[PDB]
Amino acid sequence: SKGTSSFGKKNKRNHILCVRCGSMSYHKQKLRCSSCGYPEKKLRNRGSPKARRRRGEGTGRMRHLKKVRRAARNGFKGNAILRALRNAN
Amino acid sequence: GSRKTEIIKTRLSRALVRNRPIPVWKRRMRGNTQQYNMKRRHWRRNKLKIY
Amino acid sequence: KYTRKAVTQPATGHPADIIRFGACNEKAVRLIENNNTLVFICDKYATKPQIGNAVTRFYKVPVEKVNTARSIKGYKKAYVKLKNEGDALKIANEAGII
Amino acid sequence: MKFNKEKTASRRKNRKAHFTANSTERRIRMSSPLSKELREKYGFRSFPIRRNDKVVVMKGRFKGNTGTVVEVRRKMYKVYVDSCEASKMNGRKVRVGIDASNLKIIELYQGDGRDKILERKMNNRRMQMERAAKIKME
Amino acid sequence: MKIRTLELREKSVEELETLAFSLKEELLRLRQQKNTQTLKPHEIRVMRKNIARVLTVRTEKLYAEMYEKHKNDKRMPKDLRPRLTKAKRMALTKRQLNMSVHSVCKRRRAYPRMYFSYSE
RNA sequence: UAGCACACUCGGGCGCGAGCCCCGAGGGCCGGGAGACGGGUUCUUCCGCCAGGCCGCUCCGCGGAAGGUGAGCCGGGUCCUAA
RNA sequence: CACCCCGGUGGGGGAUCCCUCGGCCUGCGCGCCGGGCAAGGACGCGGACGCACGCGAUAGACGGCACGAUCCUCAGACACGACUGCCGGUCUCCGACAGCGGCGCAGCCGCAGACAACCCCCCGGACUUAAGCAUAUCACUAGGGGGCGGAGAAGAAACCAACAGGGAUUCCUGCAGUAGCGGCGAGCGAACAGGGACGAGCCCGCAUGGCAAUCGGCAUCGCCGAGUUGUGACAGCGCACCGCGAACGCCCCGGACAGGGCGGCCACAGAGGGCGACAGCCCCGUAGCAGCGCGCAGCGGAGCGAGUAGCGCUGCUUGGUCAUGCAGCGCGAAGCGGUGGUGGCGCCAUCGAAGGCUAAAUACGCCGCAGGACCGAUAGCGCACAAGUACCGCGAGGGGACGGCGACGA
Ligand SMILES: [Mg+2]
Ligand SMILES: [Mg+2]
Ligand SMILES: [Mg+2]
Ligand SMILES: [Mg+2]
Ligand SMILES: [Mg+2]
Ligand SMILES: [Mg+2]
Ligand SMILES: [Mg+2]
Ligand SMILES: [Mg+2]
Ligand SMILES: [Mg+2]
Ligand SMILES: [Mg+2]
Ligand SMILES: [Mg+2]
Ligand SMILES: [Mg+2]
Ligand SMILES: [Mg+2]
Ligand SMILES: [Mg+2]
Ligand SMILES: [Mg+2]
Ligand SMILES: [Mg+2]
Ligand SMILES: [Mg+2]
Ligand SMILES: [Mg+2]
Ligand SMILES: [Mg+2]
Ligand SMILES: [Mg+2]
Ligand SMILES: [Mg+2]
Ligand SMILES: [Mg+2]
Ligand SMILES: [Mg+2]
Ligand SMILES: [Mg+2]
Ligand SMILES: [Mg+2]
Ligand SMILES: [Mg+2]
Ligand SMILES: [Mg+2]
Ligand SMILES: [Mg+2]
Ligand SMILES: [Mg+2]
Ligand SMILES: [Mg+2]
Ligand SMILES: [Mg+2]
Ligand SMILES: [Mg+2]
Ligand SMILES: [Mg+2]
Ligand SMILES: [Zn+2]
Repeated sequence: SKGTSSFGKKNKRNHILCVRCGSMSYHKQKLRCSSCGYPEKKLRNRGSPKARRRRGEGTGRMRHLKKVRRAARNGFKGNAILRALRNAN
Repeated sequence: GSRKTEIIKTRLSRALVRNRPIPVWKRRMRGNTQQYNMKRRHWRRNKLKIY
Repeated sequence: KYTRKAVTQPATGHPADIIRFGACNEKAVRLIENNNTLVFICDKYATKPQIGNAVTRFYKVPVEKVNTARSIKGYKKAYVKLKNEGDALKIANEAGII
Repeated sequence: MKFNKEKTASRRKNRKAHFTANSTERRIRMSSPLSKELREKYGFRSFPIRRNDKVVVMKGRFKGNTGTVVEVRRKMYKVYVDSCEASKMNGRKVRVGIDASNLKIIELYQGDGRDKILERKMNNRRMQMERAAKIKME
Repeated sequence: MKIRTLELREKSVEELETLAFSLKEELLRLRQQKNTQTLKPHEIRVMRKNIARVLTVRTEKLYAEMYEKHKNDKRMPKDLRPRLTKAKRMALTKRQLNMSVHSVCKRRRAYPRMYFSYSE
């Protein structure tokens, strides 16, 4: 009753895909992601010290940041076509 | 379950195309230490969390 | 108002972007011969008028109806029925679909 | 001693630099000494080995053999010389991989712009010897 | 590298737009032959890459053209300004940081920097 | 060792191999067929197996290769509001 | 016969030892996010491509420059540039709007979101210690909220002092476990000096009146706007920045010489790594070697700070004690005021609050670099491996295991 019989009724799925963080944590009734806190503007304060190691900055692709490290290393010379045009004048 | 949103089916298709063995020409590459796909997923043993 | 983006990329929606290829399956051959219908595998974001406009542009034949189905294998299968009779068989030999 | 603090004497970092060297560096690490007849002409100690280089084997089983370089493989660092071979079971003759340090170049290939690259190292060696001659003169 | 960049510099920007559309068509004919027949393994590779090569030369010519159009503009387009950093774009200029009030100007003018050496 | 199939039976077939796979016969038994949620390719075809299936398997929800989901009218959105 | 013990061989398992492209620690360097769409995510992208990693419809090397002959499993590609390196392009979609705000504003902009080690502001525990416990302690911590930056904050005295006086801040030393606070219990606990690092000072307001001399915007030397409820000032920057680098032969053993033996050689190079055993001379390297320029102009200077200071009460805080700081409320100043380890009053002494800015010394993770009396696969990071992966949890979250043939020639 309390255990094995009651697990047959667990066919609802409350936490669905979050559109911000992509974890299966967006609640349907609550309309809030339990992981990242969407749709609050700021990110939810992560519930563990390891949660930054899993989900924080640097754990993803860092598509813009890897470009701006490379430009900062070279001195922010920017677009190579426009670099020669500013140098001629 | 035959009624699904667009997001559910795209995630289900992405899980399906992923679920395949290593292509057999990869076993002849040098430095290929992989013999079978350890991330193979069977539908009855391993569940997907696509809700 | 000055333009903020001076250098703009060319727009999408080219017919080669929409159509990946025409299928040579056992089903697709049966649709070419019996139903005057080509089967194209297309981009999954392509709508029915965009797919039909691509077939009229790239293969230069008028299109009666477009049926689409997003496959579970990842792509969008599009069934393109042509207007003129015997014409899908005329396309698939010239296009090399069969 | 190495007085440059910015370069490593660390074994771990030197070993990682050898096995994860990129292809431009792996070409340099596969250098081979010249003969004395090449060193009177070119002057430099060694040069990176290339296909179609004539080579005498200096160490190993094939020591004393001469042959052309028929295959260089940068990953696994192995030079394959013509007439340094071993058969498989099915009679197929396989070239045996020799390290570039065990080969001495007898005749340098000069075809695909390599004569430019040899002369660039030769002239920079000659120019740098002129500067060190003037500095020791002064 | 079937289409070389040397030939693409001669074409104009709209001439490269038609070339990328024509090359996209041939890629669709190549993807047809890959499904129906065999192909040399990198034919789709090569045609995909020279579409990218035509479009890059199109972009590189267009950055050069749009720069000389809006060079002496009051507000250049954001494409043609250097993308430093949002913080570095919002920085005060070196002229603005050197701005000082009149009393700091008169004092530096009336008591300028002296160049001297001491010895005992 | 505890334990694990113990309403089936007979003949035939394919097969290296058969109590269980297939066919025919006999004897019995009970649900079966459509939707949702949930599953996600398990569907279907071809090939396989000396691995998995509380035994065995030539079989399979297994392994491999494929194939398959077509809508103005069905369901949802492009509609309406309920709490 | 079984059973047991000892040994041999074979199993079984993975200890030991040796190894190590990993960790850890320390130092140094860097300190650069975002509507130009970030962090993160979703989905796609390879001829044969699952995972990993890379990438974005220009989707598994697109361009420029440098490099110069391989990449490879097949097929193929390749001096019309393979493999690479550096930089730049392209860079889907979700994710920063009921948006909010500035400027006369045909319009142009900004804020949001990330980062959470360092730093600033607010909020603020309890376990714990007191051998119980309530004040105290833990602790003005943890934690939560907000906000920056490459540092931040602070900062040119309403200061310290009591001397023959010193002279911004920050940091170190030191005062000092001291004065002091404290159920005067447990415990807590500074400051001036002296010495040092580093050094740096400035500004707004009450600016002309023979004329706002000032600024913003534009489609620009002319409009429009701001503004008299008052606008007004230039001393610092930049470029260049290499390619080469010495010196070894023979014999023995061995699968192989880097070993042994003999004989040399180079060294401003005998650091280290690779190479079929342990290499100064085989290779990569190592020691060694290379700079500069361009700027700085003018016109006010006694301006001064109020619902404050202070007092009273309250709450918090502090070592701060008849109040150290902070706040709220009541009262509410002055031309003189504040302060003087902090009761009141008087002296004398010393400063000028209630406006603003300010380098350097100081702190610090990721990351990069270099080191180390560190650990050496149950250790060291959770991860030397398709590790924040597999996997589990409705969820917040939780989180492993797994290294080794050889001359990669057979
Ligand atoms: Mg229920
Ligand atoms: Mg519910
Ligand atoms: Mg469902
Ligand atoms: Mg189940
Ligand atoms: Mg594009
Ligand atoms: Mg449909
Ligand atoms: Mg039994
Ligand atoms: Mg039964
Ligand atoms: Mg059914
Ligand atoms: Mg079936
Ligand atoms: Mg079996
Ligand atoms: Mg025994
Ligand atoms: Mg183990
Ligand atoms: Mg560190
Ligand atoms: Mg983007
Ligand atoms: Mg390229
Ligand atoms: Mg913010
Ligand atoms: Mg404790
Ligand atoms: Mg106690
Ligand atoms: Mg106790
Ligand atoms: Mg107690
Ligand atoms: Mg910043
Ligand atoms: Mg500051
Ligand atoms: Mg305390
Ligand atoms: Mg003024
Ligand atoms: Mg040398
Ligand atoms: Mg007050
Ligand atoms: Mg006084
Ligand atoms: Mg006193
Ligand atoms: Mg002041
Ligand atoms: Mg071990
Ligand atoms: Mg471990
Ligand atoms: Mg449970
Ligand atoms: Zn979320």
